[PDB]
Amino acid sequence: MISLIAALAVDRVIGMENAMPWNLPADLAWFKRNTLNKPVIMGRHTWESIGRPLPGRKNIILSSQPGTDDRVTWVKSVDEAIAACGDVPEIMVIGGGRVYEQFLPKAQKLYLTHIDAEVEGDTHFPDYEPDDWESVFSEFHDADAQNSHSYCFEILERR
Ligand SMILES: NC(=O)c1ccc[n+]([C@@H]2O[C@H](COP(=O)([O-])OP(=O)(O)OC[C@H]3O[C@@H](n4cnc5c(N)ncnc54)[C@H](OP(=O)(O)O)[C@@H]3O)[C@@H](O)[C@H]2O)c1
Ligand SMILES: Nc1nc(=O)c2nc(CNc3ccc(C(=O)N[C@@H](CCC(=O)O)C(=O)O)cc3)cnc2[nH]1
Ligand SMILES: [Mn+2]
Ligand SMILES: [Mn+2]
Ligand SMILES: [Mn+2]
Ligand SMILES: [Mn+2]
Repeated sequence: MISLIAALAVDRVIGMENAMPWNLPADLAWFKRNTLNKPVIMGRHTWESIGRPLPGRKNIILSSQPGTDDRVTWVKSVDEAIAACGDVPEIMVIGGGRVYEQFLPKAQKLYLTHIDAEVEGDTHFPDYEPDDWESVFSEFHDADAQNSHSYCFEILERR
């Protein structure tokens, strides 16, 4: 099973200048809990944005060009990325925009954080047909001293 996990600001913005400008520790904790001990697939730009391997996960990087770091697994196509995960129950695709576009048709589950923040950005999460997805979990949180915006955790499953 393939799942996508992302955090979206207003208008589905996910990034600006290869960075995420907000800081929501609660959302990073949610990301870690839902990805630990699973393989994660990312594109090369997101790998450079993160800057280091994510511990406790098999890190698979999509790039057309040879890898430059043997701490992670480099693959050259979607089918190769899936094969490199092996026979696991759940594969997590962690972006960015181009990678999300390619895996969305193959995904059965979306883990979305909706952040109440207006961000000028240059990368967006793909348009997804709402009729195709059922919301199976949602949890709203007001802003607090650690998290400066309100946010909504949602899990959607393909109908
Ligand atoms: N808010 C969130 O949840 C979230 C999550 C992830 C990322 N982001 C943000 O998203 C932005 C990065 O997104 P992006 O769309 O620019 O880049 P991306 O999807 O991370 O990376 C695209 C790169 O991945 C490689 N790639 C993708 N598909 C491939 C394929 N089928 N075969 C081979 N290589 C492939 C190519 O690398 P080569 O040019 O090396 O071939 C391509 O240029 C940043 O702002 C980051 O902070 C946000
Ligand atoms: N829900 C969600 N929120 C995000 O911010 C997010 N970000 C990305 C891409 N960017 C990043 C950047 C840093 C780390 C990272 O360092 N994660 C640590 C958290 C510990 C910490 O730095 O506080 C990890 O171990 O997972 C992960 C993804 C992909 N999916 C996401 N999904
Ligand atoms: Mn092929
Ligand atoms: Mn198999
Ligand atoms: Mn949203
Ligand atoms: Mn806000």
